Amino acid sequence: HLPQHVAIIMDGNNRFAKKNQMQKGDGHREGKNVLDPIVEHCVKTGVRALTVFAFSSENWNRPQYEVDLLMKLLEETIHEQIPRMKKFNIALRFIGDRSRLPSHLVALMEDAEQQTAHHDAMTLTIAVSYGGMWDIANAAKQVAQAVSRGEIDADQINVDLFEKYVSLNDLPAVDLLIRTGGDFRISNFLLWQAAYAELYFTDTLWPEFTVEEFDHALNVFSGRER
Amino acid sequence: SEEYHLPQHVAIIMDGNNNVLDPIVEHCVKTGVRALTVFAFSSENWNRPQYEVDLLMKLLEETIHEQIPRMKKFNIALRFIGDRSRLPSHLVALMEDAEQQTAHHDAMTLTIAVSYGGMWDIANAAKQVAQAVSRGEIDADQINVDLFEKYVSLNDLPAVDLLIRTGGDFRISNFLLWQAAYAELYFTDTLWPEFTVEEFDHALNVFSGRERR
Ligand SMILES: Cc1cc(C)c(C#N)[nH]1
Ligand SMILES: [Ca+2]
Repeated sequence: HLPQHVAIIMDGNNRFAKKNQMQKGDGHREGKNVLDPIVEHCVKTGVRALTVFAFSSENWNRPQYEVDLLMKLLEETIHEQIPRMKKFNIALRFIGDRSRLPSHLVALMEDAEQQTAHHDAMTLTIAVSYGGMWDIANAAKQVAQAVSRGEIDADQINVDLFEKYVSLNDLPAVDLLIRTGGDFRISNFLLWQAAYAELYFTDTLWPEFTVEEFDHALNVFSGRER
Repeated sequence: SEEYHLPQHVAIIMDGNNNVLDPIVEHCVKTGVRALTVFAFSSENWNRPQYEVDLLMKLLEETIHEQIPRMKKFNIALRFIGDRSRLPSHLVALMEDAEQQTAHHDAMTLTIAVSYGGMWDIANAAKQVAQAVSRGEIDADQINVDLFEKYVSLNDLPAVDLLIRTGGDFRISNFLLWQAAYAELYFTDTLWPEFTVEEFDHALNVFSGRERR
């Protein structure tokens, strides 16, 4: 059995830049291109959802030049992906705190989501200015606003009600979470959504990650591979 | 790597079962680990047959009674997290006695997660925040990570910085989702009944960087 929803923490970009004696942020540039063969593998295999950790709540405290580079790379990625989403019938979504993002980038994100919302072969979600803690607290805020409008009785808040307010609630739960780069950490990613996820950790750095290893991780989840 | 700092708060998923804890608790006190949180009984464990649930309730009662004299001798604080509404009345009264007799103890904090789930914990926090909004204590617009985190269990203790999972599975099982958001993860094939203080110490040293995986 194939995982219904795969999530990826794409770590090891800066380490790849130092190892291959590359320029500043070249690992992020090489890293952005690794996603296309994996997205195509997902749609051809039948994976219904893929969620990638592109920019965390914590990444806002990285050196400002890295933040600027990541915003430019996200803008470039969205433009490049829109025709690919249309070609492969993939719905493109974004999760995260949009208040912290550049206004023009939010406009581009809105366009991409709107133009691909009717696509149904797979859902590709890019987590931008995202953190599991932010997501959970935002869901708590929306539940409390509903209490304030008199729509919900606070005494009736439970797991089943709360789950409707967390990001990607209309998608299946994350059943496989991959982390490249060699670190054994969830790093504030999909905390709620990945509550029961199987985990796949690898020393392979993100710009070196292949479809063969991604497929191996899928087969480790199924039981096809050891 | 000149300074080797041990984790301030260790959490353990005690898997592989289908007394080990006592020397691990003593090792935390010896090495300066401030808190140890262990996953005893999950939300998911209520879905097991009634005779199994009854046996688990007996084991929990036995364990609490046996631990109270140790908590007093070593001056350790004993706490419990999880949904108490589902538990028997005499067990809840026992949990209350143990936590009240030891609440002021400062050597370390031992927390036992009973009828616990990370999702339950988070939704419980959302409920209390919403109740504060309904009573006019706060406006819903003030709800952010900084306010919300106060309502998540164990927020007065350091964040979980090391999470050990015995039993060989590489998976998340609805245990300290919020609290272990940045924790280093230690996975081992060792089954919980066979887990040693030597291996527990190895995990502490993998965290500090004194030893490698
Ligand atoms: C945050 C987190 C990591 C793991 C392995 C768990 C559990 N259960 N929670
Ligand atoms: Ca208001």
